[PDB]
Amino acid sequence: NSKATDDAVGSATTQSLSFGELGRLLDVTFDDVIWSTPDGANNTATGNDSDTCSTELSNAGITDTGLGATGFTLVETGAATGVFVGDFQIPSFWCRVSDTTTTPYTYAGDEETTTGLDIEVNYVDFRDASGEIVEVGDSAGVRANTGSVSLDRTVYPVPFGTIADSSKAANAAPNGRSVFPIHATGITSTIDSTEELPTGDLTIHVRINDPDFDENPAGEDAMDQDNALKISVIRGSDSVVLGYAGASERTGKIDVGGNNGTISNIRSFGEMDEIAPDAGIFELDVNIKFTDGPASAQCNSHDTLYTALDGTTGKADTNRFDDGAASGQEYCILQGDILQVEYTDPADASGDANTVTDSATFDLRNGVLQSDKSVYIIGSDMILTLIEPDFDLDNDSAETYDLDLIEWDSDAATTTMGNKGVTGAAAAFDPEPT
Amino acid sequence: TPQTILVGFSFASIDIQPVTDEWTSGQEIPVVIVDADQNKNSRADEDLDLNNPDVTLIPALRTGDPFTIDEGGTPSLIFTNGTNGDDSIFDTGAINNTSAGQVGNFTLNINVTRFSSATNITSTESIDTFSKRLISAQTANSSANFDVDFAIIDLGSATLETLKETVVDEDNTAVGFNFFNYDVRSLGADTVSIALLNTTGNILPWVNNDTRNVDKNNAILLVSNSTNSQAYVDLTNAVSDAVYGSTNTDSNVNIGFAMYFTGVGDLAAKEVIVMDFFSFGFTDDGVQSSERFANQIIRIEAEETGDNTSTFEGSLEYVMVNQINIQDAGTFSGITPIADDPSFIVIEDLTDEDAPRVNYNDLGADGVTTPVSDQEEAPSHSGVVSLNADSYKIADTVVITVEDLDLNVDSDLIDIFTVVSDNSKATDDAVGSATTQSLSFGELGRLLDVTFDDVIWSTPDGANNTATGNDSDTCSTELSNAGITDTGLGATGFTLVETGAATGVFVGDFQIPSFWCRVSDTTTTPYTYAGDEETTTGLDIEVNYVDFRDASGEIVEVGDSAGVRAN
Amino acid sequence: KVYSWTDKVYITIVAPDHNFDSDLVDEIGETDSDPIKVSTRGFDLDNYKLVETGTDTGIFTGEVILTGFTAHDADGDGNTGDATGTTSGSGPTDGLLATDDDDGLTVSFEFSEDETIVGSALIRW
Repeated sequence: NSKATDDAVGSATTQSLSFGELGRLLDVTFDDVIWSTPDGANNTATGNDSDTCSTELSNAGITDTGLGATGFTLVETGAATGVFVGDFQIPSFWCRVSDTTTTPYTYAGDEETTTGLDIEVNYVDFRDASGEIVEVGDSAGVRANTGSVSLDRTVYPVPFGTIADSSKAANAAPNGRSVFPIHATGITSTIDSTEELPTGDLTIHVRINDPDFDENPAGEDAMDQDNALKISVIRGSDSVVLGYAGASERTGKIDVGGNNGTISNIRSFGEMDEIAPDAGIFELDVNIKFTDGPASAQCNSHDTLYTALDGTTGKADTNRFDDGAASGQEYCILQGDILQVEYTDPADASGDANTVTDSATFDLRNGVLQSDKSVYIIGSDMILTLIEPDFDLDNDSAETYDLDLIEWDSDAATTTMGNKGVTGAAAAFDPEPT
Repeated sequence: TPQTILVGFSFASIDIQPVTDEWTSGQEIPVVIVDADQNKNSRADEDLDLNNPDVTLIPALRTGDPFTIDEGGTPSLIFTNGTNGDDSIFDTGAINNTSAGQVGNFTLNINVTRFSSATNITSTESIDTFSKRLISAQTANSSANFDVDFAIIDLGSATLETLKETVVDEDNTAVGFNFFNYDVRSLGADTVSIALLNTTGNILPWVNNDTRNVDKNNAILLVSNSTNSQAYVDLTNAVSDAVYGSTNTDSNVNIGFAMYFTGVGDLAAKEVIVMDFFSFGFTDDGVQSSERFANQIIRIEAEETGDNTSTFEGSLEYVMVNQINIQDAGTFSGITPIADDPSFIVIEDLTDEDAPRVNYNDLGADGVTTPVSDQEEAPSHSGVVSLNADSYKIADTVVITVEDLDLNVDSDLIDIFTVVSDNSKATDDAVGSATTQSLSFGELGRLLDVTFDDVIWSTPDGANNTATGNDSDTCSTELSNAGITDTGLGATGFTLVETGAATGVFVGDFQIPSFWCRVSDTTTTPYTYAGDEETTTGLDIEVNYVDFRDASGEIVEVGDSAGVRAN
Repeated sequence: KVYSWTDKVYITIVAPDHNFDSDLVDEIGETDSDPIKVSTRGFDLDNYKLVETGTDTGIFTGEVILTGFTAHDADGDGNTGDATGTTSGSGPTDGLLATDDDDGLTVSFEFSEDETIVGSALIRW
C-alpha cells in the first residue's frame, strides 16, 4: 500500500518520473480506473450506506477484490519464446478508486457491478522499436445479458384441497368446500379420507434464462442473488405474494400486496438449480395450495383450515399468512385469476436493474369422456379415454387419479367400479392400469 | 545450465461416458477425470481418498437433501481426554434395538492438566462444497505422552428440525429406512464409537447428569466399539423412535455428535471427519413425485490411470428400485457410498433437469475454484412380457420372456426373482417377496402372476382349502391322485433368471399341467380354493408382469394372453 | 403519442454526442450537470438514468410506467387502490410515475448548459 505501484505488475521499488512510475509494468482498468483491492488506512469510506467497500465485497463473496487477490502474474510461454501469457477471472463486483492522486489509494465507499463497463489493460513498454517509452494497451467491454423468466403453461388449473383442510363438520356433500370427492354413490352418508381425491396442490415450475449466472460453462451454477425472484397471485386490484426465491431457503409466512416491509418474514424457496451444466437455465419447483390466494367472500362456504408455513404447528390463519383474513372473507383462488412471476435481473444488457414478468391465468374446464367405438362385445377391451384439462396439475410428470370418479350405470348394478364399489365389482373390469 | 520449476494449475474436465446411448439400470459406466492438480507424483499412482487430508478435492454426487455434517452450517469440533464413567452411554449402552440399551445419558469427566495450555483441544473447521468433507486443522502433536480419548462436535445451528427433514419416523411411514455412513480412518483408532446427542442448550462446553437435569435424555447411541472406521450400517428402529421420542419443541433442542475411541494417541496436522445421514422410502400410495424421496451423497474414489497420467478413472453404478426391493433394507444397505465404483438408489425416472449429476470442484489454471460437473439421464423402460406361441398344448413348456432393463440391479451378479410361498401373505404363489403392503395399485410384493381364465393359478394350502366340491374328494387330494405335482407356480419352481450379467432380459418357464385347482375367491388370504379341479384345455392362459416404473416412471399393468390348445 | 393510465412508455433518445466510449455503454441523466427530467402535469421524477442500447450505437433507451392515482374506483367494485399511485425510481428501468386520468407526459433532455430538448405526450381514456 505504501508504494505508488500498488496492485500493479512490477516491483515494489518505484521512482516518480515524467513518464509515470518506474515500477509500473502492466495495469488493468475498468472505466479507465485502475482495479485495486481496498487496503491501508484510505479505505475507510462507506459511501451512501454504512457498509465499507471491503466489507461489502466480503459479504458479496467476491474474493477477487483486486489484481493481487486473483494471483494474476505474467509467465513466459517458453524458455526463449518472449511472449508472456497471464489471465484472471472478471469479478461481478469491484470497488472503484475515488482518486489516484494519493498513496495508498483512497477507495470509494460502495462497490458497483462491472457489467457494461469497459475493461482496458495498459502494458508499460520501457523500450519501443526506436528504443524509448511508448504507452500501448488494448480495450474490451464486460458484456451482460438481459434476464428472462418463463412459465411452463399459459393457463393453470385451480387447485383443490381435502376434507382435513376445512373445519366444517363431516357432510355427505361438499357444501361449497374445496373438496373433490367421489360421485354420491361412493360416499356413505359422510365424506371421509378414503373417499376423495388426494391434495391438489399444483406444482408450477419457474424457469429463467440468464447467461450472467452461468459463470461455469461446464459446471454447476445456482442463482444466489437474494430475493431476485418474486412469485405472486393477482385478482384484479388485490395482490398476494407466494414467496421469494434466490436467497437461502428459510421459513416464512405469506404477505398480501407486499405490505410487510421486513423481507426475512417471507417464505423462501431457496436457490434455483441449473438444468444442465452448459444450459444457463435455472428451474425451481414450487407448489401452490388452494389457500394461497387473495381473500374473498365467495370462499366463506368452507371454514378453511390453513396449513402452517412457519415453525408452529397451529392451523390458524396467521400461521400461513402475515395477517388474518378480513371478516367474512377467506384466502383462496378463483377462476380467471392471473398467476404472475416477477424476476429482477441484477444486470441486463445495460448492466443495471431490470424487471421482467410472465403471466398465467387460472381456469376451469368441463370434462368429457370418449371411447374408440360405440358398441362393445362383452369381455372385450374398452379404451376409456378422459379428456379434461384441469387434472393436469404438473406438466413435468403424468399423475394418476382414482377410477372411482367414473361410475357404472346399467340394469345389472350401479357402482363406482373402484375399491369403493360393491363387493366383487373392481375385479370384474380388471383395470390396466388400476 | 540452470533449469527452473514452474508452479501452475490446470483446467479439469469430468466426463461420464456410457457404454451405449442410454444409461440403463445395472450398467457400470466409466467416469473419467482429467486433473493435473491431483497428480502430485510422477513416479507413482495417486489414489483419491476421503481419509487422506492431502487429497483436498473429491468428486461427489447427491440426491434429495441428505443430512451431511454441515447442514447446520460450519461445525465446531474439539478433542478431550478423560473417562466416560459408569453413567455414560458409551460403556453401558449396546446395540440391541432397546430403548434403555441404545438411548440414555452422556456424562464425562475431563483431565487435561497435562495437555498444552491445560485446555480442550480446539480445532479449525472447514467444509468442502461438494464432498461435504470436514477438514480439522489443529496442532500436530505426536508425543508418546499424548493420549486423547473423546471428541465432541456440534453441527453449528442444526437442530431436530434440521434433522427431521432427512431422518423420518420409521414407525409411521409406510416404507422408510435410515442409514448412517461414517469415515474416521484418518484418526487411526483401534475401536470407534459414535453417539447422537440432543439438548436444548449449548453443546460446548458439555454438561453432566449429576450437574444439571434440564434434559430428561440427551444420548442416542449409534455405533459402539466398531473395529472398522469405514462402515455403512443400517440404523435400528430405536434411533428413529428416539428422534421423535421427545415431546419438547424440536426447534428448541439442538443436536450434537459424540465420539469415543482408543489408540489415537497421535494427531496429525489435518484430520478429516465425514459422517452423514441417509434416508429412502415413500409414504402412503407413493405414486406422486412429492412422496418419493432418496436422500444420499455419493463420493467417487477415482484412481490414477498411470504413474504420470493426469487422467483419473472411476465408475458409477446405479440401481433402479423396484416394487420387490423397495421394502427390503438390504438393497439400500448393500450399496457402497465411498469406493472407486460407488452405487446409489434411483426412485424415479430422473431426466432433464433432475438427471443424476456428479459434481467436482477444481482449481483452474487461472486460480479460481470453478466447479466442473457432468450429468447423464437415467430413464425408465416399459416392461414387455410375451409368450413364445399363441397356443399351447398340455405340458408344452411355456416360457415367459420379460424384457425390462430397470430390474437389473447389478452388472456383476445374475439378477433373479423367486416365487413367494407363504399362505399368510396376500402375494402367495406370486413372483416377488414375502413382505407385501396393500396400496391403491394392488400389492407391493406382487411382481408377476399367471392366470387361467383370468384366475390366478395357486396351489391349495392353508386352512382355506378344505372345500370338497360336488364330491367327497378335496382339491389337493384330487390333484395328488391325478399325479399332478405341478399343483401351483411354487411347485413348478418357476423363477425369473436374467439372460446375462447385464442383458436386462429375464427368462422363465414352466410346464402347463393337465389339471389345476380354481380359486373360489381372491378376496381373502390365504386363498379359498374350489373343491374340484378342472382340465386346463381350452382355457386362456394369461400372464401379468407388474411394472413398478413405466417409461414415464410410474406403475403400468402389462401382460400377454395365450390359449391352452387341445386336439 | 397518446397513452392511458396504468401504461408503460418506452423512451428512446438518439444522442451520438454522448457516445463517449465505444466499448462502454454510455449513460445520461445520472448527474445534475446532465439531467433527465420526466414530468406530468403535476408530478415529475428527477435524475432519471438512461442507458445506451448498444456499446457503440449512440441511442439511449429506457422505459417508465405510469402508476396513476389511487383515488379512483376504476373497477367499480366500490373500493380504492385500483392503481398503486407512487412516484419513485432513478434507474433506467424502474421508473414509477403517478398520472391523472387527464394529464400529459413531458420528457426533457439536455445536451449543453442552458439548452434543453423536450418531448411531449398526452393522457386520455
